Amino acid sequence: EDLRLHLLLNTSVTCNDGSPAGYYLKESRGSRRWLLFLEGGWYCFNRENCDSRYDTMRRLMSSRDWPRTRTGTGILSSQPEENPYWWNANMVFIPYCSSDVWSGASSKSEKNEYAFMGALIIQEVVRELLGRGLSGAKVLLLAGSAAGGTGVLLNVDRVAEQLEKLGYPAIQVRGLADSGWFLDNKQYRHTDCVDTITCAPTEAIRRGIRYWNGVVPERCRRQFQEGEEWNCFFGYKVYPTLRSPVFVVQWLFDEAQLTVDNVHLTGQPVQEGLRLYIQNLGRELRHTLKDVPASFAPACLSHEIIIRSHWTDVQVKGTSLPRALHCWDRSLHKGCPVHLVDSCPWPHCNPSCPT
Amino acid sequence: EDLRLHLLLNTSVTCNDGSPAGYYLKESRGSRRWLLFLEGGWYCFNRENCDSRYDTMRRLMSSRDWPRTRTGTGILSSQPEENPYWWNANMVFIPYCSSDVWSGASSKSEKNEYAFMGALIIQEVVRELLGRGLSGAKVLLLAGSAAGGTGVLLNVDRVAEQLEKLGYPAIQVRGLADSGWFLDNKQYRHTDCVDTITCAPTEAIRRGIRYWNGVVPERCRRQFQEGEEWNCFFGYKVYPTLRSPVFVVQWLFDEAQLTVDNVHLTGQPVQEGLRLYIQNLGRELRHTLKDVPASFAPACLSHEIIIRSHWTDVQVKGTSLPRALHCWDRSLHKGCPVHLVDSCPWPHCNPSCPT
Ligand SMILES: *[C@@H]1O[C@H](CO)[C@@H](O)[C@H](O)[C@H]1NC(C)=O
Ligand SMILES: *[C@@H]1O[C@H](CO)[C@@H](O)[C@H](O)[C@H]1NC(C)=O
Ligand SMILES: [Cl-]
Ligand SMILES: [Cl-]
Ligand SMILES: [Cl-]
Ligand SMILES: [Cl-]
Ligand code: NA
Ligand code: NA
Ligand code: NA
Ligand code: NA
Repeated sequence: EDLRLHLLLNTSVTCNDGSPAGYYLKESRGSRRWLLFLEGGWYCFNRENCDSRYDTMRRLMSSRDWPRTRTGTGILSSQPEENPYWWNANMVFIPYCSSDVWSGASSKSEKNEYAFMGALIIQEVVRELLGRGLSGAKVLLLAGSAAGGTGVLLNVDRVAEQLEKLGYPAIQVRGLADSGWFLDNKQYRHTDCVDTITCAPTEAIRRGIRYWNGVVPERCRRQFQEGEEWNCFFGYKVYPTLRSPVFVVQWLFDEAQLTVDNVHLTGQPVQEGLRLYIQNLGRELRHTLKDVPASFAPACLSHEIIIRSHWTDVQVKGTSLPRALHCWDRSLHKGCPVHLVDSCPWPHCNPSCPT
Repeated sequence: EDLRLHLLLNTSVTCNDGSPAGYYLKESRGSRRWLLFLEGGWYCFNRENCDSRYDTMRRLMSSRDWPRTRTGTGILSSQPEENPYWWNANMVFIPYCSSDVWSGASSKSEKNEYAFMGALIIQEVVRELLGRGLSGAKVLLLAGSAAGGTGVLLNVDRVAEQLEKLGYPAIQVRGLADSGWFLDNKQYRHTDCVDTITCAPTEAIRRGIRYWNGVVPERCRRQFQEGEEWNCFFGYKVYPTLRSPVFVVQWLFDEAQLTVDNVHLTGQPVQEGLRLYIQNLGRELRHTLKDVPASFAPACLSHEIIIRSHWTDVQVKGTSLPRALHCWDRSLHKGCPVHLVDSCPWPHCNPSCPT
């Protein structure tokens, strides 16, 4: 009933500490649909901060204590009531143990404590799954939440290419990026960049990319000058050059965006300046989605949705996320919308927001 | 949420008493799948017996008191937990008001009290649905239980032809016949044919066909001599010449078959002769399904299944009916069986039978 853990067979490809990376799998032999989900969980952008992460959030840097099984939730649930359209898919959860926003593509240097291999983890999972049924797939949906969402944007075209090169051109590779669409904006009030809470988005990725030896998609890399590849971690910059179809799910007021912007909305009264900052951030997010054909962007203050059990409950313009996703799937193959962006100005202006 | 009643616009096509026939409809604009379900409810084969039926089961002869709405159940449910694969289909329930096993194709004669138009009801429903979305369909599944099941066998190729003639050759017409697969066998002990309870199966249909002016499929009609069209109401005789794919669901020990065979199994001890009769009936039913590629035939004493809420619960050889149906749908488009026939000798030898 649960997804079962498999540790990768390729010993070169590891979590930060060198323990084997892996994936959880629940096979569904009556379906040709595969859902490959990339876990989120922030990042670390220097050795001091990765050392702290290792001490406090070891599961995000090591496979040593991963459980043998995981129950799928939300889009990974095999229960029809929880996942009405896609419950019968082949379900894969790839734990995030690379701290690199799934962008690392090099073996560890002798001058590093940690290895940053997230892009290679994805590649190796895909290769091992080919011997487990993925060879027969019709659709491979690379999905992800938060850092995993950004990971989808960074890896979907790599995966697409990989399957073609390996001899499986009929598998349709698509992406689903949830809560991974950020603005490289100015903080409301500044804090010096010392950790992931205090570091403005541009600065965090400029530092991170270098530390991780992170790679970005080739089609986006071209658009920016040498040393300016950090741009490609920002959805509105990377999205227009993608080859693969990607559906974008994004809360207009994402809690992680607010955190790195040094805004904390807790149900307190706010001053006009903060009001304006927050309203403008929602407008800016809307602006970036105007030409994204397949999107779901409710006016709520939240973070992540697709593996949450109550992902069926939020609606935009009268339509749920699972339905919008189904409509998109059909469009890629009347009364079935795929572009669903709220336009009201403040979080919870949509009555269906999670509470 | 419910299916809503529509009375047919074609005034020539009526229930037994001349009231308008009709259909219940729940549209699902995000699906190209249509389920058209034919209700069962025995038959009447002369005026005396139809008069009694009118007095005691008027709903089966008249639309006068039909409710404005009906909740879909089983395969007609829009609830994922109840109908895991096909909950999102366009749902149509066609009430049985013709008492003719859906075989009547003539206007009423002035020498009759009742009109027998069941084949024409189906045709007229299909024509009216074309203006309601069916024009866009990918799959039209003509399904039915008991008399409706036999109705599927009698009408599926007519429907197929009809859609082609009307200019919609891309719609894939298929059938699902539940509890409509009977043997034209000898009664265990004889009773004179005076009503539907006492009349042996051959005699019932020989009488009925004539009374109804019933029509049978052309491909089967050819196989039998003039006046021997009654043969075509028996699945094992009509099935081999069908053009359309038909999935057959049949309890090995169908309660209606036993009734017309003058057997009543109620959990009492039975004599060896009755034991042998019942065992042979199961063997015979098995024999008739050996070359039916898509079938689900559990060793249970029951009648009907596909619109029952607990249709998900019975299993044969480890597989449920909704799954077998999904596997068949995929086959028509490994680890996905479609031919599922029990081989044990007595009802309830399958532990999953309904209780
Ligand atoms: C092992 O992983 C590395 C990096 O992803 C890759 O280049 C190599 O092809 C893999 N080896 C095998 C045998 O799959
Ligand atoms: C009315 O129904 C009759 C019998 O089914 C049929 O022959 C005729 O074509 C129908 N008329 C219309 C206008 O659909
Ligand atoms: Cl299945
Ligand atoms: Cl390091
Ligand atoms: Cl839909
Ligand atoms: Cl009559
Ligand atoms: Na902050
Ligand atoms: Na709006
Ligand atoms: Na009887
Ligand atoms: Na068996």
